[PDB]
Amino acid sequence: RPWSEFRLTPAEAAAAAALAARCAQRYDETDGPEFLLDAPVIAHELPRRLRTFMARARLDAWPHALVVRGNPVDDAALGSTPVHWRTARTPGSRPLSFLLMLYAGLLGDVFGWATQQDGRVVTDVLPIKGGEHTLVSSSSRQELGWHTEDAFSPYRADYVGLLSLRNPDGVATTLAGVPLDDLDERTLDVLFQERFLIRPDDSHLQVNNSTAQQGRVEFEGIAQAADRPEPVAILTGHRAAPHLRVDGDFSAPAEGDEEAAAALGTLRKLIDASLYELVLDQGDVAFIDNRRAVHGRRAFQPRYDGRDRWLKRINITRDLHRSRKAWAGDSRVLGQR
Amino acid sequence: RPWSEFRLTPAEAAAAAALAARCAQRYDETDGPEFLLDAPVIAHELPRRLRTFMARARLDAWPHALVVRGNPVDDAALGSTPVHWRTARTPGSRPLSFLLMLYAGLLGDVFGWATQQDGRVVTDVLPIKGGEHTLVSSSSRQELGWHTEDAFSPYRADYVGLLSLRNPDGVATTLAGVPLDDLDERTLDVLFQERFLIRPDDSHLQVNNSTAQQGRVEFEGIAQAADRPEPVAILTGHRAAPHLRVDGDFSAPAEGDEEAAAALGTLRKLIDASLYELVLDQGDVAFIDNRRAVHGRRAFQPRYDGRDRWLKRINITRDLHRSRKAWAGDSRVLGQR
Ligand SMILES: NC(=[NH2+])NCCC[C@H](N)C(=O)O
Ligand SMILES: NC(=[NH2+])NCCC[C@H](N)C(=O)O
Ligand SMILES: [Fe+2]
Ligand SMILES: [Fe+2]
Repeated sequence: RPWSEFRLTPAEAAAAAALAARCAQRYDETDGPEFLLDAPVIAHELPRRLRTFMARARLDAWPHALVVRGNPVDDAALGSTPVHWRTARTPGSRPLSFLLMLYAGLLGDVFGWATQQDGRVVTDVLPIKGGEHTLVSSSSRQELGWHTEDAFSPYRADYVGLLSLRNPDGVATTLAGVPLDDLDERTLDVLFQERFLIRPDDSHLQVNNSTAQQGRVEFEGIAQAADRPEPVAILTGHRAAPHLRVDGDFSAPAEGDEEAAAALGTLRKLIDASLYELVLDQGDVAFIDNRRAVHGRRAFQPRYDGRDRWLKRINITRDLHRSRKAWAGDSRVLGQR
Repeated sequence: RPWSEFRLTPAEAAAAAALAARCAQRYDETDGPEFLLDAPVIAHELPRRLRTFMARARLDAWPHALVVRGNPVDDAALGSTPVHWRTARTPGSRPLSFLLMLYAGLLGDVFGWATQQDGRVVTDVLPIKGGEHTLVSSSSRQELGWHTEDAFSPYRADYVGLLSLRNPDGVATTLAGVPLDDLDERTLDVLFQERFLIRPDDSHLQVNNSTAQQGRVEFEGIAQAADRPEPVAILTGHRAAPHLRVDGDFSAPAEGDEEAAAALGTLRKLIDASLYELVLDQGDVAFIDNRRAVHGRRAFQPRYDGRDRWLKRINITRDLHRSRKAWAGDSRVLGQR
């Protein structure tokens, strides 16, 4: 497969769950300063074979994601899928939120955005009634188009963690790498040049955060990024294994640049053609390499009966200090005037 | 102090030493692929209080270095200081080399250069007879001028680890941060612009590596960087806490750019004025933040009697994949044609 996969034994899965439950019993919340600081060290107590996989798989040159299968989730204990992310920090999902953060701590520094889901570090992906055909992760009936997470920002995550709390109908996450087998060298050259506009996605809009959140200054920076985007490259680094920065619905060529436009149009077609599926079943966790791959989610018919698909999500950077300009006044929650 | 300091208790120091000895007994060498992959996970077995310090101190906004005091070193067991780095992998220094790598594994991904000390990851700092007045770390009588480690390279370390095997006369390492209390905004503006040349230092020259090393292709990239340096900025990131990229002996203004020259001249004067001393006594380890601080070493009279000052050194990056263009054919040893 194009991702690296690990399956917990029942004993390993139970041990990780017990550790997460212990943390949930000793800390007030996942996003509190105390657990944010302690989690990477507590994560050292996770099963050795899992720690070995995470340390090595992160250093491999090829995988689009690190996938860990086999975390038990009891639907009765978990309770119904929340109707909105606002009310999604349910007691039943609490230990799994701690588990996600522990796993994330093995890969890097977790963080959130001042302008997304009220500045939470652990966020929620679930269908919101009335928001089926939006461009945000709470969509359903409309496919979530492929994207680099927070592509607009130089402080975007290196890894995006997704823990499936439930996914009864097996809705697929989509993934694609750089279509290096099909990009001609001229097109590749153009994609490496600063000739593209990438605007913030709709999750950073005031309407998709709680009221009175909301007037906070960090939405100014989002407005600037949308109104006056600076030209940037889509590809960076090594020509034989480039890093990728693009969003199918929020990228554009630089104004009047038809060669750049042609390169982007070609890239869209090649990514559409090479897009593949990863189904995160209940208890599966994926850490998507946000530099090597774009990701999305297939269209699905939401249930709205209390058993809708539901993920916990977390943004991870290899170096928090890279984003210090955007340390709102925290750190761990990013944004700018 | 401007650095963050931790002192091992005798029990903690002994436990860390036992772990390093265990590793030395089970692995053939520190730089072998096996220990490079395993060290970050084995490091999870280090004393908890040390792991907590390393996880937290790395995330603080202020320190120029992380300093760990109190590792025992027995001079009788260590043996005489080597006459050259080539012959410096002595049985007596072996466990301490493993210890350094374990500590480094808590902070990030270790790596070396194809063009420095024969591509070794764990390197040596000791005085070489005849090389007293050189610009390299084996100098003595001539002060080692302040510098960002490998300032010429975009793949330079985030942290530089220095473990003092011996330092009988207490020779000081020098450190300085960005002189933010004295840089006027115009000068600061200019330092943030791509108007400076930074060439590779003399440690990357063929003459300072073993013969037949030496014709290898990576020296071509070093020649290109020296002959045709691309203009780069000295300061990056947040204006209120910038990252620093400069070398007192290998930096220059862009050709004919007198405003840039004035800014560099001013910076030299301010760094010279704010330079301070850190003495790494026997058994002390420092991890210098290579983005926040420049460092050097005071002039000293070498002994050449077998008890000269001697450090083990290691380069650390928060993300190895940042340098994939320069993965010679390894990774862990960097360089380019
Ligand atoms: N092409 C897109 N739909 N981009 C936006 C992706 C979803 C966005 N990151 C969110 O959490 O809502
Ligand atoms: N200004 C300088 N002397 N720069 C070079 C610093 C020493 C070099 N990094 C070495 O290990 O030899
Ligand atoms: Fe996403
Ligand atoms: Fe140095």
